[PDB]
Amino acid sequence: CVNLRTRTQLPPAYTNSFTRGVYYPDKVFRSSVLHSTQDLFLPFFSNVTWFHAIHVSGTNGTKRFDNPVLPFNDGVYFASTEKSNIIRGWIFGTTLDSKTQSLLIVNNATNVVIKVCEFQFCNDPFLDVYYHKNNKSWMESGVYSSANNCTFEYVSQPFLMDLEGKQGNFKNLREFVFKNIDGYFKIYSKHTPINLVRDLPQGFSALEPLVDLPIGINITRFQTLLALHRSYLTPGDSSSGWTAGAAAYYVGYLQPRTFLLKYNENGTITDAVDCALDPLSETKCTLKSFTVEKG
Amino acid sequence: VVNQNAQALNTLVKQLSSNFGAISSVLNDILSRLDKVEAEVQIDRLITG
Amino acid sequence: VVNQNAQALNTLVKQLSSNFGAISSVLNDILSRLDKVEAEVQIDRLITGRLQSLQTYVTQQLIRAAEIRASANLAATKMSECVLGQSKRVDFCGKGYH
Amino acid sequence: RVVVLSFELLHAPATVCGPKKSTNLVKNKCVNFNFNGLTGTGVLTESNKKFLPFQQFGRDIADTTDAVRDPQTLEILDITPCSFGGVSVITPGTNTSNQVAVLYQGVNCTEVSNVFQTRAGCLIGAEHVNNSYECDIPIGAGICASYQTSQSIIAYTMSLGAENS
Amino acid sequence: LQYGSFCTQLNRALTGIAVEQDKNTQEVFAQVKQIYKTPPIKDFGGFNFSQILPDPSKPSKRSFIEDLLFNKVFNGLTVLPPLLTDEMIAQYTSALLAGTITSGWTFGAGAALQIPFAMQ
Amino acid sequence: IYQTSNFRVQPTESIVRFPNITNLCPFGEVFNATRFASVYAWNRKRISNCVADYSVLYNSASFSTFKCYGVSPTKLNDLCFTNVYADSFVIRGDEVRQI
Repeated sequence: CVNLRTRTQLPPAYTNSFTRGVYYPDKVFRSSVLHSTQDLFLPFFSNVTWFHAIHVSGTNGTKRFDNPVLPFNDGVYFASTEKSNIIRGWIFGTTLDSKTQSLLIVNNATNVVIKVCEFQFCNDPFLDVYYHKNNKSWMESGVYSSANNCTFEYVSQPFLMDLEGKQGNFKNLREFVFKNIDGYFKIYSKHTPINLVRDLPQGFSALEPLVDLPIGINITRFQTLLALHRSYLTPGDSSSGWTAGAAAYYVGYLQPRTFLLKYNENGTITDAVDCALDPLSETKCTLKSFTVEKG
Repeated sequence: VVNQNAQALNTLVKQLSSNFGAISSVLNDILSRLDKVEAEVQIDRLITG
Repeated sequence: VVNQNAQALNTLVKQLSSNFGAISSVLNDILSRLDKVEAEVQIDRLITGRLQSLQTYVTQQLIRAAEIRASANLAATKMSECVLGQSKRVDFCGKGYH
Repeated sequence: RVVVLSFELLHAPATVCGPKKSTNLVKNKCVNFNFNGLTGTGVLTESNKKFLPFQQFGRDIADTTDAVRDPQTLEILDITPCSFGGVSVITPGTNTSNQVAVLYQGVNCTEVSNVFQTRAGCLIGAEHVNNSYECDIPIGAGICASYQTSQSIIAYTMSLGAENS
Repeated sequence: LQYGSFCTQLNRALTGIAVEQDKNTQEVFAQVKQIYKTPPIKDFGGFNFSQILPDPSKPSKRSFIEDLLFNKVFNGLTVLPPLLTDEMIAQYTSALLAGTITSGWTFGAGAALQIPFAMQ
Repeated sequence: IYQTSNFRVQPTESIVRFPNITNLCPFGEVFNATRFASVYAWNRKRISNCVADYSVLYNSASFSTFKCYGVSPTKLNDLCFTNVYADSFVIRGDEVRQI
């Protein structure tokens, strides 16, 4: 396990969700139509909590890793704005200790691995990342000290992933929705290319269903898994101890909501209305239309 | 105007011959066959229709 | 007139996905799930609600057709009195002296 | 000892099904079908609808199925209802003749001894004529029928009146 | 079938509405026994009717103002066609215009008697 | 012109399509499991991605209750489900009516 001897926690910052966190509600194709649906959604223009992982170099070199335990409630919108693959996965459960079954989700850099077990998680859970100089390759370790009484496991098809630390603006936006309903843990996702110094982008985007897991466990809390590099973010430096590349993530809770969804000819969701937002949005849902006439 | 009103009354009179999901169209036959508690369950379907 | 005929037919169509207290709105669910005796009690609930929907549609259409007949009678009278004649009836054929 | 078997029906495609076996797939014919327990009757056609990879079924504005994915080959089929229409019988009336013509309203003549595709439907048993007359019996879409000379039922586009300059 | 006559009753009602739509159109537009042509010389005293008369270059004899007006506006359910086509309604409407501009009100009561348009 | 009836194009044949899966569902690991739960801790098994021959269960002479609520027991082989949960426990015979 990793043992960080120093950590500075910042208070929860906030940013606006705009029109984000919409996902395809069901496995049904629909085309050139407006459709009204009730589900857990991220409310439009709600405040999403903001968290960061950063290393600041200097004579008082400051290392920051926001990975608190957070409430899950009925479900979570999660987004990350990143330069490098620093966010690696999540833990979900109730006690987050060996007394109860917890879901582990982890991108190891070859496969997504999913497990449900009575985990003895590390006192601070992180992915320990290091460069093996003889094999000329990255390696990953260190989420838990033991696992017992496992009730589910899955492993994705293989892929390759870059773990080198990149400078400049945030280049990647990753968006996820997590839900725990009827005994099914449902995941939705999307990836978007961006070029931003900070915050979520304005504009509309719909997350596709990624997977649907029949795990049955009671989830009330979760935690993000961050990569910690044992060494440099790029070759040829001379620093010491752990580091993390610059990453930001955003957390928004889902609520029971009515939405009106616009589907184009190609059956992509191109726009939406949160019917509970304001009296104009309720008027758009009342008329089942994105345009309201004089009246 | 004569034919429409004659046709509406014929349709109304023919609707008395419908069961509406009761065991019979005939109200006295239900009341002759069944005791009160079970008869009224049939009468309610004739009333509704 | 176009919008009301569409809105009334759309309401008639979307009443087919109402349960009316049956186990499903889909008539083939009942008949693929249930036997002779179990099915018919569910069929009678759909029949009753669909029949109620259809009686409601035909009654709105009769009332709406009487408005269109009154409008067409006025149009036919303006065809005789305004196009086939010169009317002296004030404001029957526009404003000013016709 | 008690076992409660509790079920969830179709929302996603089914994963538990009874011990039945699939038939081969036929297209451009009116058939009954059953895909994963989703029963129906209709004409099956190869779809051009762009289902996303997770999507199983497709629906019209009415919230009714109009496309499906086959469980065995993951291609998309458009579902069209097998055709229907009013049948109406056209006659000069029994005191004149026992001749009749028949209209299959809104039906194409390929779906059904004279045969004639009006816009009102496929008309059968009426002689189409190039002349125009007063409307005797209305059919719709400018067509009328009459009984005329050696007698036959004729179908024609109606004239509106004598042309005058 | 336990419900008796209710479907036949509902279909009789909808059939009666459908027959009335043809009657309504016939009582409005079929107000002339003759299809009046407007003369090939449009010498109507300086009054210009080209936007309300037909243009024969169109695939139907709608007027220009009628072309504007026409641009502005499976579950056992069917739409039946009207008896008269929009082309036939335009032919009746064209005859009513030609009658009025060539003969004033006279075609409304008897034969169309020509009168000069300024004289009318 | 008199509307005398309706026309219908009737179906010529019936299609069946199901997935190319062949493994039976593990009902033996429920009905022939060694020991059952106490009812307060009633034991749930989710069953998925398999062929459920319910005619095996319904033709077993041993069951003193076999009682379906939203389906008829003869129709179960004709039918399909997203998921099934088999919930197992022991109770007193006079209390079986409460399930």
